[PDB]
Amino acid sequence: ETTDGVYRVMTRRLLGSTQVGVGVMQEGVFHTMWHVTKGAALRSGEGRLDPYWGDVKQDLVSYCGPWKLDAAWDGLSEVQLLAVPPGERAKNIQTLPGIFKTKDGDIGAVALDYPAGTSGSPILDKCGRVIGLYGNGVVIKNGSYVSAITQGKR
Amino acid sequence: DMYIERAGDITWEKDAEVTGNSPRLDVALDESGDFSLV
Ligand SMILES: CC(C)[C@H]1NC(=O)[C@H](NC(=N)N)CCCCNC(=O)[C@H](CCCCN)NC(=O)[C@H](CCCCN)NC(=O)Cc2cccc(c2)CNC1=O
Repeated sequence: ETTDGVYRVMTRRLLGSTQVGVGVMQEGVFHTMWHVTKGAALRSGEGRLDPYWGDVKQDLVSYCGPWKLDAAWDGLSEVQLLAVPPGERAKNIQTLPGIFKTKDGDIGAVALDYPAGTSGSPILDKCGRVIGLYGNGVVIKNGSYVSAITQGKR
Repeated sequence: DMYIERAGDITWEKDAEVTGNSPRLDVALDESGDFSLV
C-alpha cells in the first residue's frame, strides 16, 4: 500500500519496534534519507518496497520509482517542519531557515533539534509542498543542531 | 526487518509554533554525505 502521506520507518528488533526515521509517500514513491534505511528494502503492510534511486552524498533514497519531490525553498519565506519524532505525535513547527554556505552554493537550513529517528521528516512550504527532508546537518558550538533542507533532483 | 507505518497527512498548519534562529554557516559536504563546519 502506497497512500500519500508521512510515515514512520520502523525496525522490529529483539522485542518491540524502534523508529529509525520518517519518509514521504508521494505519487506512489517513498522518499527518505539514506542514513535511515541504508538503502535496504522496506515492508509496507504485506507489500515489499524496493529501492529505485539513491545517492549517499545527497543522503537520499527513493523507493518504487524516481524521486518525485521537486518543490524548492523560495529563499526567503518561513517553512514548516512536520516533525514526526519517535514515540510522539506528528506536529508542525514553523521557522525561518538559515543557510549552509558551500563552495557550490547555498542550501536552506533549519535550526530545529529532534531525536535521530525524526530523520526524513518533511519540510514544507506554505502550499504544503515538500521542499526537502530533515536530518542531514551539523552540530554547532553550543551543541544545538542545524539541518539542511535536503531536496532531490526530480 | 524495516517497515513503514502511516503517521499523518502532509499539511501546513496555520496556528503553528514559530521558533529557531536562522544561522548562516560555512559548511563542506563530503562524498559520504557528511556536512562539516569549515
Ligand atoms: C534530541 C537528542 C538530543 C538527539 N539529537 C541529535 O541526535 C541531533 N541534534 C544534536 N543537537 N546533536 C539531531 C539529529 C537529527 C537527525 N539527524 C541525524 O541523526 C544525523 C545522522 C547522520 C547523517 C550523516 N550524513 N546526524 C546529524 O546530522 C548530526 C551532524 C553530523 C555531523 C557530521 N560532521 N549528528 C549529530 O547530531 C550526532 C550527535 C552529536 C552530539 C550529540 C548527540 C548526537 C546526542 N543528541 C541526540 O541524541
